[PDB]
Amino acid sequence: LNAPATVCGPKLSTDLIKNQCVNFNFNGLTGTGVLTPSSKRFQPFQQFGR
Amino acid sequence: IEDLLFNKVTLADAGFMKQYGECLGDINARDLICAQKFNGLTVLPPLLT
Repeated sequence: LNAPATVCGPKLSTDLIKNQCVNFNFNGLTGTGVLTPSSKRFQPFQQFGR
Repeated sequence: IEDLLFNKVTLADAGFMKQYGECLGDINARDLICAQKFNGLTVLPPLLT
C-alpha cells in the first residue's frame, strides 16, 4: 500500500462511480468517500497522494 | 472612523457559510477552512452582527 503493484489476489473488479459516496477498494486500499476527476499530474513511480 | 477601523484588521472567516460544492470544486487550492470543516471543526456566528 505504498507503491505501484503488479501481483494481486483473486478479486473481481467493478466500474467507476463518480460524484457519490461509496465504499472503494483501490489496490487493497479500502475506504469510504466521493471520487472526483483530478487535475494533478503523477510521476510514473507514484500511485497515491497524501 | 469605524470604516477606517474595520479596514485595518483582516478577518479570517469573511462569512460563516461554506457550501459543500464550493469546497468540492477548487480542490487544487489547499484552503484551510475546507480542511478544518472536513475534520469536524466549525466556527459559529456571533449573536450581534
